[PDB]
Amino acid sequence: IKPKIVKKYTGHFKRFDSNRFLRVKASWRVPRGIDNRLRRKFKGTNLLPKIGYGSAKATRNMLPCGLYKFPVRNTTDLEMIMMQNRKYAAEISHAVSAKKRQEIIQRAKILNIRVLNADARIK
Amino acid sequence: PLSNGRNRRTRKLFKRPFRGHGLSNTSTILHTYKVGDYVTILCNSSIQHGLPYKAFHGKTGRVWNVNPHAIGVMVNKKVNNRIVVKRLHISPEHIKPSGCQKDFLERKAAVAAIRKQNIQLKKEGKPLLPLPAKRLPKQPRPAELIKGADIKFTTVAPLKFEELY
Amino acid sequence: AIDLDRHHVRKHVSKTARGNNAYMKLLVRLYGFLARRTQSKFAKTILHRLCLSRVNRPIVSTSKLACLMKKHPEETAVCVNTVTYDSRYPVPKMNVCALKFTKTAEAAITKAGGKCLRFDELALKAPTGRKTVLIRGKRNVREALKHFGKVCAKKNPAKQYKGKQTK
Amino acid sequence: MKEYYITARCTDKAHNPNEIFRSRVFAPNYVVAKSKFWMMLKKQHKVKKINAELLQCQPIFEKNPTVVKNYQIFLRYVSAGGIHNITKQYRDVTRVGAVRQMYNDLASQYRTRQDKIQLISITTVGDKAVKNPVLHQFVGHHVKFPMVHCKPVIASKRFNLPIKAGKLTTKLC
Amino acid sequence: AMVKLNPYAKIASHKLAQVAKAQAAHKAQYAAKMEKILAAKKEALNQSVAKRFG
Amino acid sequence: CKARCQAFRKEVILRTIKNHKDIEAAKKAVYTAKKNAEINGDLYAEADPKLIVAIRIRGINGVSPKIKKILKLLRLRQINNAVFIKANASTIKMLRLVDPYVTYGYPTLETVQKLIYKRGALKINGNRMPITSNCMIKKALGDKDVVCVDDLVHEIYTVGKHFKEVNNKLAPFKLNGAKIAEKNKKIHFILGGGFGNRELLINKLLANMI
RNA sequence: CGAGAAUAGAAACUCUUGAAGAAGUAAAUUAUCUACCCGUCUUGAAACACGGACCAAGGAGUCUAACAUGGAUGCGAAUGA
RNA sequence: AUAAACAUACUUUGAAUCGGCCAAGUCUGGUAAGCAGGACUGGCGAUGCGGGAUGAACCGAACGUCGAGAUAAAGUGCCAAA
RNA sequence: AAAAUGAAGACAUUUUAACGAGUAAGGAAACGAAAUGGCGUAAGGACAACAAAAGUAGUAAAGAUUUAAAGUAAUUUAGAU
Repeated sequence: IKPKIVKKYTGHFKRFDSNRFLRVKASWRVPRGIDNRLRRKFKGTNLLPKIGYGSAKATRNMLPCGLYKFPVRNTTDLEMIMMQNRKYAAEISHAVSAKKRQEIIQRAKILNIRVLNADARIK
Repeated sequence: PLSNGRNRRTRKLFKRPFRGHGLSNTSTILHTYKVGDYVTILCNSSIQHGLPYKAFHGKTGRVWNVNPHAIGVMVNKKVNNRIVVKRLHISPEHIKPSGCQKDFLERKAAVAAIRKQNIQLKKEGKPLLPLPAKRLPKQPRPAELIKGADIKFTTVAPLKFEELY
Repeated sequence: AIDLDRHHVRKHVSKTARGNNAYMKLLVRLYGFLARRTQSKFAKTILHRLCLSRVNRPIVSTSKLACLMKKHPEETAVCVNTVTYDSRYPVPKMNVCALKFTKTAEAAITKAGGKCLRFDELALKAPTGRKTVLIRGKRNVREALKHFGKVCAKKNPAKQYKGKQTK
Repeated sequence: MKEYYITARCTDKAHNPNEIFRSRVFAPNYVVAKSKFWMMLKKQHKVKKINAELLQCQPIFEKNPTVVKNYQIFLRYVSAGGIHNITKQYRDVTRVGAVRQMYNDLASQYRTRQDKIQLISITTVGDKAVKNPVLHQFVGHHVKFPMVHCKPVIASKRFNLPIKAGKLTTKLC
Repeated sequence: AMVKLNPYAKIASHKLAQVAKAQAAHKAQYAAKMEKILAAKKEALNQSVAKRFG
Repeated sequence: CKARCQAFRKEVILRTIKNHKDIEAAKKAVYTAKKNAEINGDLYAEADPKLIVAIRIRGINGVSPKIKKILKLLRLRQINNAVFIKANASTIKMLRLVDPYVTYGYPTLETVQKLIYKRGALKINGNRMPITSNCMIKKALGDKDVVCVDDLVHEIYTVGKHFKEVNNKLAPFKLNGAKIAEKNKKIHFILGGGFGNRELLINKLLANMI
C-alpha cells in the first residue's frame, strides 16, 4: 500500500542573479529591490516559492519507500517505533560508530524494522 | 482664487427674488413653531441682524428650542469625514416651515381614519377593514384589451429632409 | 477576480483562556462544553467572559454584591472576576462565585454566614444557571481612561500626563 | 435583415388613447426594430416609451419570394456637408433583400455607415422606370452576355488542394 | 438526482414517452394520406401530358 | 422513524401538480384572449414582463463610484454572474445607469428551470451550499411556504408574494463563457454589441452560458 | 399505459512490459516557446543617472535613565519594602 | 424598492506619506508645447498577464500550484494559433 | 468563518463555504481548538540506553569536496573521499 507521492514542482528555487556572480549563493532570498525583474513577476522570470507549491498533506515528509523517517542513535531508540514498523523507518545517525551500527542493524531485523542505512560504514 | 469673507460669493445667493424686495409677509412673524417641527432655513438678506451663515441656506433642520424672539434650529454639517451637529438660533424671518413630511402626514391620517373604524366594527362585531396598501414603484402594467370601434391609425415613417434656410 | 467590500481577516473576538493558567484552561474547556451541549445562553455568557483580558475583568467589591443582592435572598451571585473587600461597609449573608476571592473578602463573606464557591462548584450545582445573579464590575473607573483624547478640546478634555514644568 | 409590423399608442394628457402608431421597420432582429420605432415616435410625436405601450410586433414575410421585382428605395443620409435625399433602384426578390443591398452600396460608394441612413419608403416600380445606367441594361427581355474569364468551381471545400498537378486554365464557361 | 430533486419527473417523463409515439403515428398517418394524394397527382400527369403531345 | 419521508414526497407531488396549474392556466388565458381579439377586430396589449435576469459583462477595473454601488446592490460583484431582478420603476432605472456592465432580458420558464436545477445554490448558515435535495430547501425556506424545488422555480418565475425572501436566499449564479456580441461589448445590443436590454433574446445567450 | 405502494431480480473482468532495469528523478547537449543590470534617488532607469573586477573574514536600531499604552503574573484599599 | 451577522458601532497605541504623473464628448494663462495651473472620475505610482510589432498610463483583465473546456480585447496570405 | 469532536491520536484534528496580486508599513514570545507559522549561529540551566553503567565519539569527532533524499522556502538528513 502506497499513495502516489505527487510533486507540484521537482526543481530547486535558486536565488535570483546566482547564475552570474559567485558571492550570491544558490539559497533562496526573495528580492526586495524596487526594479527587480523577479519580484514584479515579469514574464519569463516569474519563479518564486508560493505556498500553493506545497505538496499533499497525506504524503508530506514521506520517503519514496512509503515510510516516514525516524532517526535512531542506539538500539534502545529502535523500540520507540517497534509498534509502527509499517509507518516509520529507522535511519542510524551519521555519528554512530561502525560497531554500534551492527547492533542496531541486527536488532532492526529482530523487530522487523526497515533501515535506510543498512550499507553504511561497512568494511 | 476667492477670499475668506463671511458672506463671500453672494451676488446671486443673497439677491432678493425678482419683484420681491421690501418687507416680508405677516405670516412669517405669525407662524407658530413648536419643538420638533421640520423647518427650512432660508437666509433673508433684507434683515441683516442675525443672518445665518451662507452654508446653511436651504438646509433642512429640526426646531429644538423655541426662544422668545428666535427659533433654535439644529442641522447636520459635514466635516472632513464626519458629520457633526450644528445648533443655530435663527429668527423666524430667516426660516420657513418645511413641508418635507407633507406626504407622510397625510398617510398617517388615512391609516388613523381606518383604525378608528376598526375599533367600532370590532365592538359591534362587523368584519374589520383592511389597512391601506403600501406604496410601490410604478409596477409593470397588465394586459388590457383595446376596442376596434373607437380606434384610428397614423403611419409613422422617417421624415424627408426640409432645409432650414 | 471578485469585487468584495473587504477581505476576510481574523475576527476580533477571543475564544480561549489566554495565558498559560492551566486552571483557566480547564474552565474554558468545561464551560466550552457546557455551552455547546446544553446550548444555554448562561453558559455561553460565562464562557465568553472567561476569555477576556485582565483589564476587561474588573473587580466587584463586596459592598457592590451587597447592594445588588439586597432583594435576592436565595440566589448565587456569579461574577467572572476578582472579588475584593469594601472595608467601610458590612457584608451580609450571601453565596458568591468568582474567579478569585481576596483574603479579606473570603474571610468576611464566610464570617457572616455566606459561601465562597469557585467556578467548578457552580457548574456542578447549577450548570444551566437557575438561581444566579450575573454581575460584572465597573469598567470606566480606570485611571488610564481619563487621559485619552486631546486635552485642548472644547467638549471633553483629557487629563494631561504630568511631566516637566507641570501646573 | 427582417421586416416588422409594429403598433403602439400613447397614454397621457398630451395624446389621446385612441391613436395607434403603425410602422413597417427593417432591423436585423426585433429589438433593433423597436428601437427604431420608439425613436421615430419620440422625434416626431413627442411620445416617450415610459408613456406608451407596444401593442403588436410581428414579422412580415414576403408573399412571393420567387418573382423578380424592381424595387425603388427613397432614403436620406447625412454627409460631412449637410443632409441629402437619395432614390436608388434595386432588383431583388424580397423587400428585406433589396434593403440589404441599399446598406452595402451606400456604405461603399458614399462611405456612410448604416447609422446615418433613414429609409423613408420602399416601393416597386415598372420595367421602364429604372433610371440607373447599369440597372437599365438588364431589364430587357433579350438580355444575354457570356460569362467569360471564369474560374473553375469546386464541389466543396473538401476538393480544394493547396498545390495542384498540371497547368491551370480558365473556362469560356 | 432529478427523481430525488423533482419527484414529479417520473410522471412527466412517462407523458413525454407516450406523446413521442403519438407524433410518430400522426406523422405516419398523414404520410400515407399525403402519399396517396401525391400518387393520384402523379396519375393526372401521364394522361394530361399525353393529351398535349399528340 | 423514517415514515415521514414517504408522506413528504406526496406533498411535493401535490405541490408540483398545483404549481404547474397556475403556470399553464395563466398561459391558456393569454392565448385564448389573443384569439378572441383577432376575430372581433379588436387589438390586444400584451402584459408587461415581471422578471428581469441580468448578467454582468465587464470586469471590476475602471468602474465609476456610483455605478460600483448599484452593482453591489444588485449582487453582480463578479463577471459572468446572473441574478433574477424584480422589474418596477426603480430597478429598471437602476439597471439603466449601469448598462455598460450588464446585459439583461426576460427569462422563459425553460430558462429559469435550467439555471436553478444546474447552477442552483442557497445560503444556509452563511455557506453557499449547492442544492442537492428538498430537505435542504425545506429547512432554509420552510417558513416562506417553499418546501421543494418546483416551489422555488415557480415563485421566481411568477414573482409571488415571497419573492424577495426567495430571491436573496439564492446565491448569484456563476455562469460559463460564450460569444456575447457580433461587433464587441463596447456598444449597445441595438447596434450589434454586448450590453443593453435583449428582451427575449437573452435566452439565447443564457443557453450557451449555463 | 401507468406514478406511490406491496412482492420478486440480476456486478466481480482480460491483455502487454519491467533486476536483460518498468514508472519517476537528476546531469550534459540539441530542438520550439520564453528571458534587457543588480542596489538606490525618482512621477518615471535596462538607461548615454550614480557604486559595483573577482573571492574570503568583519560589517550597521544597541546600553542605561524617565514617562505611557497593551499582552502574561502576584496581591488588592492596599501594593512594594 | 434593493443590498447588509466574518453586519454595525467603535476604543487604545502606532508605522509610512503629504516632490507626484497620465487619460478626457472638460476649464483657465499662452500663438503653442511631451508647457504652467485647476473641478468630477479612473489609472501609473504600488502591477504583473492577453492585445496595440516595441511603449508606466490606451483596450481586455488584475495573479496560490495545476488539468480540461467554452471566452474578452483583437484577429484568420507567410513569419503567426486561426 | 461556522458547526462537530476533544486528555494527547497528529500532520497545528474532522466537515462545509468563501477567499489568495501589491511598493512604504504593520502583524514580539506563551495562549487546544492556540490573538500568523517557522529555519539558522553562538553561549548558559536542564532533558537524552529508565532492570544499579543511561545521548554520540580511536570499529574514527568537528571541519572540507561531491552524491542522493525531505521541506514550497529559510534549511535539514544521509552515503562516499
